[PDB]
Amino acid sequence: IRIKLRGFDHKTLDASAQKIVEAARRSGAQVSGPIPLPTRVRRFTVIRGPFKHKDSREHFELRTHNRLVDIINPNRKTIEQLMTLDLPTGVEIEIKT
Amino acid sequence: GNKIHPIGFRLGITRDWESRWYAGKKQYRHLLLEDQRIRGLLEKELYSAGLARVDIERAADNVAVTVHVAKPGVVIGRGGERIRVLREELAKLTGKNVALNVQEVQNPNLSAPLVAQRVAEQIERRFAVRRAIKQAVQRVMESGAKGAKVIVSGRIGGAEQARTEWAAQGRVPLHTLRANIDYGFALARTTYGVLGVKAYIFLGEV
Amino acid sequence: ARRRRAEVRQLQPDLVYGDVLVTAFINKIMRDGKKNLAARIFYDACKIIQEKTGQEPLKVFKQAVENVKPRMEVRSRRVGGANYQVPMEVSPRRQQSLALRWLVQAANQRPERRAAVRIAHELMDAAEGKGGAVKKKEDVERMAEANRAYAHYRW
Amino acid sequence: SKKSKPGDGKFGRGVKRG
Amino acid sequence: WKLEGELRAEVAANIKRLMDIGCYRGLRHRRGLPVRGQRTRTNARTRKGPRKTVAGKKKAPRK
Amino acid sequence: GKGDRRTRRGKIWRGTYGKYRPR
Amino acid sequence: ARKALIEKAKRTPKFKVRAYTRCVRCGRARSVYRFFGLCRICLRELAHKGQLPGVRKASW
Amino acid sequence: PRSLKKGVFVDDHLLEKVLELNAKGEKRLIKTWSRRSTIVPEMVGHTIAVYNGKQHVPVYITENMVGHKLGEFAPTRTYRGHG
Amino acid sequence: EQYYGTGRRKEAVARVFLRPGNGKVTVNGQDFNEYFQGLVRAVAALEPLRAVDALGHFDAYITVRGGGKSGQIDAIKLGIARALVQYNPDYRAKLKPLGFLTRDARVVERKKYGKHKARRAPQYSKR
RNA sequence: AAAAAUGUUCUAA
RNA sequence: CGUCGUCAGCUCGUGCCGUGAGGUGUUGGGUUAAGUCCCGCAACGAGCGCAACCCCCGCCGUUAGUUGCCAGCGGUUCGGCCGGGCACUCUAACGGGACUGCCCGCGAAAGCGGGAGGAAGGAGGGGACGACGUCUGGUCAGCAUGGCCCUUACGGCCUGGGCGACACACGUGCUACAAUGCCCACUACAAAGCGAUGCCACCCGGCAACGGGGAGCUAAUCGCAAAAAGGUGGGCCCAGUUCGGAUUGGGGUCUGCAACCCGACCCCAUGAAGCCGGAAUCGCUAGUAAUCGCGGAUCAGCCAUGCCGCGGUGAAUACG
Ligand SMILES: [Mg+2]
Ligand SMILES: [Mg+2]
Ligand SMILES: [Mg+2]
Ligand SMILES: [Mg+2]
Ligand SMILES: [Mg+2]
Ligand SMILES: [Mg+2]
Ligand SMILES: [Mg+2]
Ligand SMILES: [Mg+2]
Ligand SMILES: [Mg+2]
Ligand SMILES: [Mg+2]
Ligand SMILES: [Mg+2]
Ligand SMILES: [Mg+2]
Ligand SMILES: [Mg+2]
Ligand SMILES: [Mg+2]
Ligand SMILES: [Mg+2]
Ligand SMILES: [Mg+2]
Ligand SMILES: [Mg+2]
Ligand SMILES: [Mg+2]
Ligand SMILES: [Mg+2]
Ligand SMILES: [Mg+2]
Ligand SMILES: [Mg+2]
Ligand SMILES: [Mg+2]
Ligand SMILES: [Mg+2]
Ligand SMILES: [Mg+2]
Ligand SMILES: [Mg+2]
Ligand SMILES: [Mg+2]
Ligand SMILES: [Mg+2]
Ligand SMILES: [Mg+2]
Ligand SMILES: [Mg+2]
Ligand SMILES: [Mg+2]
Ligand SMILES: [Mg+2]
Ligand SMILES: [Mg+2]
Ligand SMILES: [Mg+2]
Ligand SMILES: [Mg+2]
Ligand SMILES: [Mg+2]
Ligand SMILES: [Mg+2]
Ligand SMILES: [Mg+2]
Ligand SMILES: [Mg+2]
Ligand SMILES: [Mg+2]
Ligand SMILES: [Mg+2]
Ligand SMILES: [Mg+2]
Ligand SMILES: [Mg+2]
Ligand SMILES: [Mg+2]
Ligand SMILES: [Mg+2]
Ligand SMILES: [Mg+2]
Ligand SMILES: [Mg+2]
Ligand SMILES: [Mg+2]
Ligand SMILES: [Zn+2]
Repeated sequence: IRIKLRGFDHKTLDASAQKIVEAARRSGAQVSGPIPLPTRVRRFTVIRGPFKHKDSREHFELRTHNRLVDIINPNRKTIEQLMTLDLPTGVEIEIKT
Repeated sequence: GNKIHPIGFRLGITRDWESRWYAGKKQYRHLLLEDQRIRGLLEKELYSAGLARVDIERAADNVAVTVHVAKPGVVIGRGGERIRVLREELAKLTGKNVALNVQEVQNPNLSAPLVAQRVAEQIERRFAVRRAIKQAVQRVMESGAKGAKVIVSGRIGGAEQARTEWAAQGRVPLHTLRANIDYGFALARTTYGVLGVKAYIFLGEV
Repeated sequence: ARRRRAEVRQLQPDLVYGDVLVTAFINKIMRDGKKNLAARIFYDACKIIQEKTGQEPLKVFKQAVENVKPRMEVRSRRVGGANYQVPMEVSPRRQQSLALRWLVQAANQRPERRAAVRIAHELMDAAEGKGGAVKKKEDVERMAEANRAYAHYRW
Repeated sequence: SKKSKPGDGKFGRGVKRG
Repeated sequence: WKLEGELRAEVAANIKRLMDIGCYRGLRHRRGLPVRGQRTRTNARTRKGPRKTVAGKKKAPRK
Repeated sequence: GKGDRRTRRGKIWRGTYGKYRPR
Repeated sequence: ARKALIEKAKRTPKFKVRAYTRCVRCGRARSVYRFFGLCRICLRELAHKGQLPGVRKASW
Repeated sequence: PRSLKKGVFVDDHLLEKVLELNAKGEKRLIKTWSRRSTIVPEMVGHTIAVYNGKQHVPVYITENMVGHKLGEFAPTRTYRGHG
Repeated sequence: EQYYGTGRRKEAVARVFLRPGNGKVTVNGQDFNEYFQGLVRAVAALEPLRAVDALGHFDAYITVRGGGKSGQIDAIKLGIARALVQYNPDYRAKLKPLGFLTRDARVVERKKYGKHKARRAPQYSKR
């Protein structure tokens, strides 16, 4: 019984990790605290100017942060309760067995 | 030409994106297109209301556009009946349930995008370009702003020899990240060509 | 440097003879960063210097270095717009450097094919007084004794 | 007397045709 | 395998063949230019030979 | 050398494999 | 040769090989990033506005 | 060269123009834009006007020019030297 | 039983376990002298326990991952140097004046745009 | 206490 | 956007000086990487700059413990593989830590020399950040945009050609001229990234490029993957060579509607110039230069030896 979260903003990811792990801890017991998986960075290097000024670029990255959380003893008073949560917009959740 | 865009410089520190969503490599772009397409509609239609910031929020097949308009009465219409005509016309290209909030503007003379648009308007309306700069920067400071700067470029007065005119009050620490600097741009079309209007408001540090 | 004197790096003593002058030397043998290669070649010549002329290598090394240390050399000066050959005395640090530099250079001049044999042979000759590296040191000292007329131009 | 550079001898216009 | 003098002759007959049909590789063997698509603006000295330097366009004088 | 396609060295350079550098 | 080439790249071609990217913002044929559907310039424009989710001027 | 697991390439519209001619007792002068087409043994003794980007170069076809494309026999740059 | 120290140099991280015995040094299950065969700078990783005469007193069970053999060597030197003073702290004196307690943070300077390398710049010619 | 000549016309934005 | 130049500078409000332009302040002594700071002063303040706030790296803590880790006991086909465990390594968020804080010495002060604790010391290394302005600098071909111009054509579709030409000349590079090297076999140690008409394990065919089968992976799990210089061992013996791998002949493979012009790769053969480069000339002050390999964007493929990054090995020298 597992959940993994994804986001471009770690402040939203790290927050909704705790408010998830806690809610299962509410109707617990056993939850495996949020693990930070390594972040996957997609970089973009761009010529700074619109014309011909090759030796001047500017950088850009895209961080997809990764959190995994495990709930051990289901207790269907969270397999019910979790469905009603408050997850901000910059976050995607995959749930697993 | 040297200076960095002060908002792209503060993303993550003082400034939040105009789009909040994760999406994967396989369909990020397609969301970006709608995003750009959406704003086009609303800057095209809600310019008259004094548009300032289109925040676009996404969860899954339901999108949450949020307009920041100076006079929201020009948006809602006959009691939700203009908002409706576009709360619908948005889904006409959205395809998703396009939930559309309108948010008040705290003080328009503290929204750099607006100051720009208004100076741009005045120079599109044949006023004295030097005057409009010194006036806008005055109005902003009266509004408790801790510093404000405005910049015009192009053929001021239709003068053949293009020029750059600016004026600044208070203080504008562009090299400081903890400085909250609302920066907006407006573009001024005239019979003689185009002029660029840049407005910097120091809202204060954090 | 302009603002301040450069600081002399202290190198790590070598692992066999615990000597920094060995390190400086192995560092001069090294090209393209392949220090493990240059270590081998130096140490390998200590085998050849142990056998040939049975003596303690570290001593045959140190004596050859000392015998190459140049005490004089001309440098250029300017007075007016002159391009002078002013004899000056060599600082102890530079003394050591040029000597290590020339040793290696004379070594790669030598006609033997494998490197450590080239080193070992320029090292024996130079601790005895022959050797391309000693020719170069004496050449330097000769021209300095030559232009002693422009010594009052020293700084 | 057509599109871009080099010029075809008419003012403003070049040798390239469409 | 075939060798020293015979190989040379078969190599020769192939080149000889291409120039006879008048194909592209044949012409590049006639003019002694590259055959495998190399640039000839600035290289090809193996194929072209020593540099036959000629005069260049003159810069204008001031005044 | 690296320009020699017919060696383990030249295949490491052109990033290819073959008889002269298998996998 | 601009607009009729904005259209043509959209059209599905007579052959697979004739497909090519264009910036969807400005029409640029060159320097088009697949992830964004954008040329390297429009990329830098929309980025600095924060209109690009999660994208941030890197530094290290 | 083209993977011989696959065919030997002729545009199929120039080949048709030949076989017909073979049938009815050829030869008409054959013009075409398929420089990429291979010289095929059916072609030998015809003359195919090949396009060089400007003109249709007339090309006679002999048994020894068979492994080739037709474009090999109509060059596209007219050079004639410097001087 | 064991006295541990963590050692890092230049992307190389090493875990040293100091256990007393004859002298057996051992890295990732392979023998020490078998793991650094022919790498003449091997004996540097052991220099710490010469400075405190611990040479044959100990054995050492060591693990390394990251960087290369040399970075792993100066990692080990630091970890054992800390493992040692994590067996008694009086060893710190006479170990610090030989820099054994410090980690050199010399890292591979990143490449900058407009160069070939970190600071090696493209070749100039005015015209 | 100084090796070493020169910079076409109109315009200076 | 380039650039002067991350150079230390550019100004303003009021007061004062001058008929006026303008001056003062911003000069002066000392200091600093810095118009940094101190002291002095008809000036007293203030703004744009410098620094700082942001990011990576260096030490430590907390929070976590799977896909990551294996210290100690239990198994084990001997693979952290299974029991277990999260100590450690790491991973990724939040903190602590350095401030000339302390001691000595100089000094009016700011600071400066040196010392101790300390992972780290004088801004710890690196990045992001670029003043008022300059150059009628660059871009009307990314975009936007005034004015001028075309309208069965200066618009639009198509096939083919060209952008790849070659008496010549310059620039930035790749590979070398060899033995501190080249070659074969065997065996070690990275970091950062990419990967569901994708990465391809592994298995057979083929000298091979490849092909055919064929598991796993929505990826800290599965794959790209082997890093390479290195280390061990053998061969070459100073030769235009077992140095160099250009050129040309032949024979294949793959992507692709299609490789003539004009693709990459593979194998046989061929095996050029080049023996360290005239006048001249470039880069780099430390994990730097040099040398070694790896990855990514673009992308069917690729003319990439280019570019942007990544770690391995690791110097010399700075008197002035
Ligand atoms: Mg360049
Ligand atoms: Mg008009
Ligand atoms: Mg021309
Ligand atoms: Mg003409
Ligand atoms: Mg046309
Ligand atoms: Mg060509
Ligand atoms: Mg004249
Ligand atoms: Mg294409
Ligand atoms: Mg494209
Ligand atoms: Mg490196
Ligand atoms: Mg240049
Ligand atoms: Mg004179
Ligand atoms: Mg004259
Ligand atoms: Mg100045
Ligand atoms: Mg005044
Ligand atoms: Mg007065
Ligand atoms: Mg004044
Ligand atoms: Mg000044
Ligand atoms: Mg001044
Ligand atoms: Mg002044
Ligand atoms: Mg003055
Ligand atoms: Mg400075
Ligand atoms: Mg003063
Ligand atoms: Mg790290
Ligand atoms: Mg813990
Ligand atoms: Mg700054
Ligand atoms: Mg101009
Ligand atoms: Mg345009
Ligand atoms: Mg125009
Ligand atoms: Mg070209
Ligand atoms: Mg030349
Ligand atoms: Mg190149
Ligand atoms: Mg060159
Ligand atoms: Mg690869
Ligand atoms: Mg030969
Ligand atoms: Mg010769
Ligand atoms: Mg040979
Ligand atoms: Mg060879
Ligand atoms: Mg061939
Ligand atoms: Mg082709
Ligand atoms: Mg030779
Ligand atoms: Mg040279
Ligand atoms: Mg420097
Ligand atoms: Mg090399
Ligand atoms: Mg590459
Ligand atoms: Mg590619
Ligand atoms: Mg080519
Ligand atoms: Zn674009």
